[PDB]
Amino acid sequence: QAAQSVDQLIKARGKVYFGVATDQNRLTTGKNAAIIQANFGQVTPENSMKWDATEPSQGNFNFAGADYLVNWAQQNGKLIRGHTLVWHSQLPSWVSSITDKNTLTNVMKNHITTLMTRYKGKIRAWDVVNEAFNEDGSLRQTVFLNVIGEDYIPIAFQTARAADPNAKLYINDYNLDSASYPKTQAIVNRVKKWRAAGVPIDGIGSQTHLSAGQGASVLQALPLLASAGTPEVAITELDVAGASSTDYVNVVNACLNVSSCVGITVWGVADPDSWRASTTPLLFDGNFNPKPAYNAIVQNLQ
Repeated sequence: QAAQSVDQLIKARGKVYFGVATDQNRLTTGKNAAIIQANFGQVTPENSMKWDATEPSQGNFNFAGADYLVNWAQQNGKLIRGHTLVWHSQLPSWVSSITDKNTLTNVMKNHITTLMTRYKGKIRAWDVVNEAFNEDGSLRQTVFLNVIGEDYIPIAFQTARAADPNAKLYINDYNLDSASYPKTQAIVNRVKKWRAAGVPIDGIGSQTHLSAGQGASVLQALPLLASAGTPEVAITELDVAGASSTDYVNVVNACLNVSSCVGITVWGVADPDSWRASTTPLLFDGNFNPKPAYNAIVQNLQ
């Protein structure tokens, strides 16, 4: 654990949390648990709440990993973001073989309702729809789009709102890091249109998987995301190739500058456990010691 908590420091600046992705396999090995206890205020399950983990066979739900994380977080005073309900990746083949609109709609609604009702009142925010946009800003042609149509997004959010009215409902995506990117403009426009039609979208999540030197762009992109008029925005899956302090401090300052930015989640604790470990992109090194970027964030927040 680092001595100074970035979560406590960001809360002193008026934000809700600084958190991390984790799961049972992390929490039960190494120094992960102690680091999360001391330094972070929020957890996102890295894998245990995805469709493949939770409903591997239709109607045959598996909550073992998800329950472990929720209970651990509650015991340890950490906020939870649920991740993720509707996504084309980590989707079992029984779902993607369905070609009937009514069948898939009911499957999707049942998946949403079952997961959200189990944890009702315990989960601050859910990523309801993940990675719904192509890079040109059109909607990604996933099984949900192809079989249900564009209404799948409204249906997913309406169903989620009914299941747990206390949760903040997010749409989450990546490559929203530059204000001039086609995808960034498109998500803003479509979220404005959906909200004007009554769809309950409370948040835009920006994954923020950055390359070295790209942090500066977030200073301009995040205010543009906030212009869509959702109550919240968040940085949901931050990591930065090379872990330069300059990039990490820029992302934190972007969130500080945008009132509706509630917090930041970094996508893991220690470099070797990252999905792109070879780029050493996280705040703790392979020996579980804080990196200079951690200390730079602390100093920026003080």
